[PDB]
Amino acid sequence: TAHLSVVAEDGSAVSATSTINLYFGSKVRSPVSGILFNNEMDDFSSPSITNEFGVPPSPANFIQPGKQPLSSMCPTIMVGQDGQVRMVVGAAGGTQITTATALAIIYNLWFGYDVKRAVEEPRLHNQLLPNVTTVERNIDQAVTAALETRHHHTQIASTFIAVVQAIVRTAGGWAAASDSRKGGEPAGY
Amino acid sequence: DNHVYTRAAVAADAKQCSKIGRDALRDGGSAVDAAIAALLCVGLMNAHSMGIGGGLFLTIYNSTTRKAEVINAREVAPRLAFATMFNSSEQSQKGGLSVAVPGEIRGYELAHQRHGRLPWARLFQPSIQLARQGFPVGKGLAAALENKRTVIEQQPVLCEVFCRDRKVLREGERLTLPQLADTYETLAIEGAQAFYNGSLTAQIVKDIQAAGGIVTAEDLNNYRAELIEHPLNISLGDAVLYMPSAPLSGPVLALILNILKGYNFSRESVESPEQKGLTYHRIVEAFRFAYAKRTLLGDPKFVDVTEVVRNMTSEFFAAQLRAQISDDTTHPISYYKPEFYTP
Ligand SMILES: *[C@@H]1O[C@H](CO)[C@@H](O)[C@H](O)[C@H]1NC(C)=O
Ligand SMILES: *[C@@H]1O[C@H](CO)[C@@H](O)[C@H](O)[C@H]1NC(C)=O
Ligand SMILES: *[C@@H]1O[C@H](CO)[C@@H](O)[C@H](O)[C@H]1NC(C)=O
Ligand SMILES: *[C@@H]1O[C@H](CO)[C@@H](O)[C@H](O)[C@H]1NC(C)=O
Ligand SMILES: *[C@@H]1O[C@H](CO)[C@@H](O)[C@H](O)[C@H]1NC(C)=O
Ligand SMILES: *[C@@H]1O[C@H](CO)[C@@H](O)[C@H](O)[C@H]1NC(C)=O
Ligand SMILES: *C[C@](*)(O)CC[C@H](N)C(=O)O
Ligand SMILES: [Cl-]
Ligand SMILES: [Cl-]
Ligand code: NA
Repeated sequence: TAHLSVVAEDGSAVSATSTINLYFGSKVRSPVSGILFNNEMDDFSSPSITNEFGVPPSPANFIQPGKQPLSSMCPTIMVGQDGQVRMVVGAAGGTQITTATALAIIYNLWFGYDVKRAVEEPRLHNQLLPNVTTVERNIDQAVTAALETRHHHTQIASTFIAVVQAIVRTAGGWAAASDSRKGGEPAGY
Repeated sequence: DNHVYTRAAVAADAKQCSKIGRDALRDGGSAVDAAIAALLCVGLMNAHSMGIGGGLFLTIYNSTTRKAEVINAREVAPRLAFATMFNSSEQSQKGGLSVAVPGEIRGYELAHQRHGRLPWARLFQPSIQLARQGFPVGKGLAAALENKRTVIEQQPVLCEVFCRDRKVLREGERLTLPQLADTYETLAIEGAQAFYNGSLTAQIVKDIQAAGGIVTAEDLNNYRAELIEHPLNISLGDAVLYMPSAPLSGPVLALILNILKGYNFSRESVESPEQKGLTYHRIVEAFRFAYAKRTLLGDPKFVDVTEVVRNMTSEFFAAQLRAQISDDTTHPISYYKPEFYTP
């Protein structure tokens, strides 16, 4: 997955999330056109395949010809009561996308973190199945303690949790941020 | 350098692509032209994540009409697909059989027809140059190349572009994409028809089928990007949030935020370790209640999701789940009532 956020001079906005699913998709590249093909068929649930340990198949998400598979993606635009864009945000990174998009919103809107901080801030993830809270390597360890004493089993993510690109309206203009976990950087005028 | 801009901004996961977006804006592009131009670039520099072989969704807001819309250009199962077609994870993850019908280019076209200000060819120009000239491999791509080193090095058609002297490219080394540059050139001159019903089509089908796939020319000819005039929204204080409904995860996002809004989080929620730890505990619990309902979702054209979705965006429903969050403990999976079938 990759996410990008755009705000134009007239105040219009686009939040665009795009995907070939796993890294390098299906691993099928055309020697002629160079197109690298998705393996989005794997986003469907199958009656056969063992999903994880004790995660069953979801019948709403079974393969049917012409059907689209369920996705974690959620490119979002937040607009204020006066009609001006307040936030353009979304994430990449498989099943952590929805949780990371929620966190970036929580961090900026409620905790009052500026956009760069809200993107860079350590994240955590729990999706119910599997039954584990993953936390990022540099999370506040008081938070790890607060979770463990409330009986969460946590584990640390070997790499990182998702990638977030965001733009937020400020009195100074349009503040933008790309996630250093992937190496991006914004541009504007 | 501060990345606060007076007039306009592009946030992408590669500096070069944010820049290509920005120049589109400067030359008079709409936000859509800029998104398309930048996406074409990201498909080169972050080739492991996304590209013209995949699918997309755009959420678009027009500041003048004050309307939001969604473009659905996500992949679809081929016409020859069926529920029991795979018997292992490996079958669904590798080879031509795992390939769904790509929607990306039809999505760019629809978005551009409705909202474009620059010519179609102009959106491809900087990416054609970049793919032909080459670029140093970025942080994200280098880590993906490392992760999947074994598969890349054993597959000569990927090693062709993603290796140097038979080993995966590392950060800083030069990546060139000469075939894709030519494909982009064709798309720019012949339009989207070249991919779906034109000069690239038979080669697409041949490549997918040679690797064991079942996508046909008919699949491509029939693919349609979809305009959704009324995207999901929720109210949050004095703001509204627009996002895609099913088959995407806007309803999960909506449920997480509606659960949490009744706690009235502010700066004080994270000011001391005692508040901070309770606040993050509540976040995890709302994740778990919202992921419980996720398994009922699927493509709304094939699955009746309207009541599931009405619940997940209901504030009252969210207050019901909030009242079941214990401050002092998390719970076993069954407590959240994950559901695989409607009552
Ligand atoms: C798996 O099994 C089903 C049912 O027996 C069959 O129709 C299908 O072709 C098989 N798929 C693969 C990839 O072997
Ligand atoms: C927004 O809508 C107005 C009025 O319908 C139209 O003139 C304009 O082209 C739209 N803006 C964008 C950026 O598409
Ligand atoms: C293009 O579309 C027509 C139907 O209008 C179809 O008969 C033809 O096979 C298509 N061409 C290619 C190259 O797929
Ligand atoms: C939000 O969605 C609801 C339900 O579809 C609809 O009634 C309302 O018009 C929407 N609100 C906005 C601000 O678009
Ligand atoms: C919607 O929520 C109500 C409880 O508020 C419940 O009775 C009903 O079963 C729910 N419907 C679905 C489809 O989940
Ligand atoms: C899941 O983790 C929670 C947190 O400790 C625990 O209560 C539970 O027993 C675990 N297993 C299941 C099946 O819910
Ligand atoms: C590359 C993206 O992170 C994959 C996202 C996944 N296919 C989905 O939820 O759509
Ligand atoms: Cl990204
Ligand atoms: Cl190439
Ligand atoms: Na920044």
